[PDB]
Amino acid sequence: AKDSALSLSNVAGVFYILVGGLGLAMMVALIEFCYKSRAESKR
Amino acid sequence: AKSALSLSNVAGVFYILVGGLGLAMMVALIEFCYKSRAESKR
Amino acid sequence: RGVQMLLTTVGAFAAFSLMTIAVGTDYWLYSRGVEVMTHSGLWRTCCLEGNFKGLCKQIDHFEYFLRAVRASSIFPILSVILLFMGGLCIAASEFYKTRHNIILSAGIFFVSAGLSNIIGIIVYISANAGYSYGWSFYFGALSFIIAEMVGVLAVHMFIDRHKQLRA
Amino acid sequence: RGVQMLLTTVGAFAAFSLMTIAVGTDYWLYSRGVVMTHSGLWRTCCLEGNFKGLCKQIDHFAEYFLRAVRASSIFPILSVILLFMGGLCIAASEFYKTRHNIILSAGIFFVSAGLSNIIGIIVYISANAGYSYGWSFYFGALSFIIAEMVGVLAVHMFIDRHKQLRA
Amino acid sequence: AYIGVSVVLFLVSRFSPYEWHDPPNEFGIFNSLWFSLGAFMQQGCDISPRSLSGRIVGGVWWFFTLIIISSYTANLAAFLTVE
Amino acid sequence: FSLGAFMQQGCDISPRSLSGRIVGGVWWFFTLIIISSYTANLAAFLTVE
Amino acid sequence: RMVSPIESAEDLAKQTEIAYGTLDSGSTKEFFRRSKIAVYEKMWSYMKSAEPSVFTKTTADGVARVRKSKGKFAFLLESTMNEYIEQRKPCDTMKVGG
Amino acid sequence: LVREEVIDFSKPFMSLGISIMIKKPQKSKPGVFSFLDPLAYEIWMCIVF
Repeated sequence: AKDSALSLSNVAGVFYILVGGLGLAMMVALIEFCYKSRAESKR
Repeated sequence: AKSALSLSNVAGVFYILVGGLGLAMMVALIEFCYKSRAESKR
Repeated sequence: RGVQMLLTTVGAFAAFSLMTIAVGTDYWLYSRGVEVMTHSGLWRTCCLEGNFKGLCKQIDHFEYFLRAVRASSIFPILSVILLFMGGLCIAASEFYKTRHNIILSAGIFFVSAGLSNIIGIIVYISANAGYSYGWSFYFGALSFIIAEMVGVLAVHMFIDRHKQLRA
Repeated sequence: RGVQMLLTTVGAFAAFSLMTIAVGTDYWLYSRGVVMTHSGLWRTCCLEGNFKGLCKQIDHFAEYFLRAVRASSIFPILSVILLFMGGLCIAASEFYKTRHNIILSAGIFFVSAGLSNIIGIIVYISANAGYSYGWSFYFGALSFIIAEMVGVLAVHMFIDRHKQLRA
Repeated sequence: AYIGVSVVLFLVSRFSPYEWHDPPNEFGIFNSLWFSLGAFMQQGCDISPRSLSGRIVGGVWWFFTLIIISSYTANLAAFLTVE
Repeated sequence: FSLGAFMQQGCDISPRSLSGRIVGGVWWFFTLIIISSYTANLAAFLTVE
Repeated sequence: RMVSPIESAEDLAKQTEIAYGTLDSGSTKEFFRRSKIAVYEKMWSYMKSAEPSVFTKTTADGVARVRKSKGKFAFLLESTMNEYIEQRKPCDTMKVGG
Repeated sequence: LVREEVIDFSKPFMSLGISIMIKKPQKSKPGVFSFLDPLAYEIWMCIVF
């Protein structure tokens, strides 16, 4: 007649977002550090 | 001829939030006006 | 300092123009109606193809209160009006440079405009419940974002003026 | 300081070796296939039956992007490359003891290698989903953990060097 | 992900010497691990990052925690209802 | 501190030592699991009669 | 809750992601070629100019194509045969619409 | 009609027609960002606003 444990694939996107945010934070911190380093060198 | 939760299910809370923001601005501005009037008359 | 006035004026003009275009244009929603693919705005729905391509028809808007608010489009128009008043306050602040309360007023208007925008959107989508979104919808959203940013700028400028006056 | 450098070098070498072995070996997963086989990133080899010991290249071919990223194994190899670069930076730090940004570069390389290891693990598991895990998978995981610890050590060494310069 | 988040938070909070100029903040490796654990458990009251990068890390960790915990509760409810 | 942690109501103070932090973290995990189980079983009760 | 993409003839007519085909030579082919109803007009136009050809040699080939296409192919055939196949192993096909 | 012009047919003992056969819908592999599914896209956009 016509009459479960969710896996990593169900939540892979949030892992990707988290790792992307970690990379973005690293990039922002490094950019600020480089800018301050050049400013210090000039001064 | 012939799943997801829609915004219509939670529109009231958005209305409440925006009303509360307006009320907060109103209260802050009323206090500012009162204090400024007090300052002018002194 | 003058850079802040320039940014505030440019953002105010951008937000006002975006909101006016979004209210005036008809590319808010892409759907199927009169059957045929159509694009509809706040007032008119037009056919994107078929034998009636290019023809437009007034939307028939008739809870009663929700229908009335959606039909009148009171909140998008109020947002446009508030953006206009904020721009007027910014312009007037040039002539009256010692009246700081003008700048504050401008900020308030912009913030208020943004809030009005939100409500409009919430109404619009809700009224559709009882497809895709065109570039007028996103023009309105961008207008909201720019209005909030310009309001933040104007409030910052009021604060800076009063801090300079305090010293 | 000497103890810290020794630990950093040993940990960098350990992480690099573990990741290289995990990428090169073929014991990432145990599963039924062509009948009980062990497979790595590249090959599947039968561990029982008449064809025991016979290896076959894995037939890898939104969904297309995931399948391509899994087939290329870009992220595990990128992790190996980043670990190698961090090791090179650590080695070069000795020759140039006044350039303190080499330690920072090594720490950044190790942290980035750990992050790419995480991404590679997630991609591998997700691609497989579309059994049991062997010793090379856990070699990769241990490499990730050691890489993160060594990155912390390198950042601590950079901080200590700059504190000594300040005082 | 917990290990990676803690390490990256420590790195972005403490590496730069132009902020040390006592530590600039309370986010060492141990305090970063504590912050991440409390964030995942949704319990921390102790300290939050003040820099832009530390706040980016904290925000993405918070989003991850929210989604994961909601998923755990929802799937447990599904298990119990189905049984 | 333990009561506030279980009720998920923040905290005035948090432990700063390794051992105090072990105790706090394990208590937090216990609280998370128990509260989630309570909510899930209540939902199961209310869904199926 | 699993929802089928197709629920009627007009649903097939509107979309293009899912292809559909009939027997190369059979009553269905002539029915679609000779039809005079706008929906079947557009179906016939799509089917005749479909690259690669959507028609099949025999009904078994069409059923196999439906089964192996992962839901990207729909076979138009007699309702009785459709019902019969729907009730046979591996039980992976079903009849939609009227 | 062509057959009816040479033989005699009884009334239809079984009526049929042309119908559409499709593979039975099955569980789809979850999308990468399927964790946003519980709420509509408009809800997320309005949450950001």
